[PDB]
Amino acid sequence: RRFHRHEPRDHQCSSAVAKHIKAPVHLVWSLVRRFDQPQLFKPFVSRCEMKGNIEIGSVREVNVKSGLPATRSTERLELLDDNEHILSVRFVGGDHRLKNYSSILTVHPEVIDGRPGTLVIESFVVDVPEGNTKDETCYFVEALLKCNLKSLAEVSERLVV
Amino acid sequence: PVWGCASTRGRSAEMEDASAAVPRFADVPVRLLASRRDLDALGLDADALRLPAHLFGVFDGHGGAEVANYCRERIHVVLSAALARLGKNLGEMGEVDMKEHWDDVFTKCFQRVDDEVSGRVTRVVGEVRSEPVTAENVGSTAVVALVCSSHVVVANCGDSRIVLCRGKEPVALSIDHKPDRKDERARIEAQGGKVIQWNGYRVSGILAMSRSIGDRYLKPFVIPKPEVMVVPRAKDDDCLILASDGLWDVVSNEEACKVARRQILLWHKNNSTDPAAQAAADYLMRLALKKGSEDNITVIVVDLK
Ligand SMILES: CC1=CC(=O)CC(C)(C)[C@@]1(O)/C=C/C(C)=C\C(=O)O
Ligand SMILES: [Mg+2]
Ligand SMILES: [Mg+2]
Ligand SMILES: [Mg+2]
Repeated sequence: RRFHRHEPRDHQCSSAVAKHIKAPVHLVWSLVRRFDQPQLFKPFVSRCEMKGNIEIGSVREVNVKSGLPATRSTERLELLDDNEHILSVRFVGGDHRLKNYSSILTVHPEVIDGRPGTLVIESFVVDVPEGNTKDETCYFVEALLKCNLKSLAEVSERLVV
Repeated sequence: PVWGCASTRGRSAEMEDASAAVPRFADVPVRLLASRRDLDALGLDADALRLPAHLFGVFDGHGGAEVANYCRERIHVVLSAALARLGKNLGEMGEVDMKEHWDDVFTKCFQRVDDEVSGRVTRVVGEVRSEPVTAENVGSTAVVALVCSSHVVVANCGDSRIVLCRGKEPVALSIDHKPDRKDERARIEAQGGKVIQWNGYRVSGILAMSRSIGDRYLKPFVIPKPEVMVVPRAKDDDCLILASDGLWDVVSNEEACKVARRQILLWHKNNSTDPAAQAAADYLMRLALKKGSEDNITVIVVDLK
């Protein structure tokens, strides 16, 4: 929990979503660590471009699919601990209403139904846009994150069989 | 019995709009169109009479085109089978509540198609499939118009719209299922969901409509239950306009009606689909492009007179 304890100010909101996955942690992490290919598990991503190798400070340009409140987002890699399985990303651009969005995703070992499994936790802190409440912003972000972690679980478990 | 269909990807990267035009897709039990008393007056109430019907459909897909295409391929088959079965049951009722029966047959049809899409029921492909057709975040609007000699029956599910150009006045045969609707907001919030203003009113701040086929990741807030409107045909009726929001977001009902009627009359005075109605649909599509739409555009025009 020490990695998902943000200190939000009153004009912001912060929350977290979790997902249990019936797959070993190094497979799920092998998926999550591909900073250049978020479409690997994000259902809303249609295209992603990134220049150079993946390093702290790398910036990917993401295009999302139809039926969404936005089309593109510019996201920078803030942290990638390979052995601790920690990925932290900050939104730095795009045409969306998620200003100062920062997220931390951690992958942990866990026994599920007697078999090797994975606990994924993703927390975030974001500025509440003008006109919305905290509950609305956190609800919207939690919905997108829940979809992303559900898809990550399905792709990870399909890669085990 | 005469229509034209214009459809373009437009200024978009992908095509996720689909449409259907199936003539004689089914035989409608006449007891769904006339009361048993008016038919008994002509002695046409003992056996099971049937009147052939045509089906037109527009399906605005999002997150992909798989669900829209599937609706185009399946909705008319399922609806035809359902009407066929209901024909063997209308004769067992002293008085037929026609509107409730249309609502039930379209609701069961749309729910069946949605269950096939989500994988809750199996589907026939000599082979059977049970997995979902596509990802949970893929969905589609569905507006269908059953046209027959006596009535037009409209089933709407989403923000695509159909307009009847009647006389000097356009009559909307479907109300857009945007989540900001008072009854739809009441339903969604009553189920524990949220309607959030996030670049438009959206379910959970994500989807800009409250009803669609598929989109199982937003259930039970997004439902595939359609709203049905039964309208009798009159000699005032000129044409039907079925379109996705690629037209309605930039063209109003009145402008679409006057433009389509003028284009049909112009083609007729100057001179399988119909050439005049096709000219009307093409004119509407290119008019939506000219106004500045960056969306997929699908327009079906059905000449009634
Ligand atoms: C799906 C989508 C819709 C938006 O309105 C904003 C944005 C384009 C940023 C987003 O891609 C959001 C992505 C989020 C919250 C998390 C992620 O995927 O890591
Ligand atoms: Mg679409
Ligand atoms: Mg619209
Ligand atoms: Mg559209």
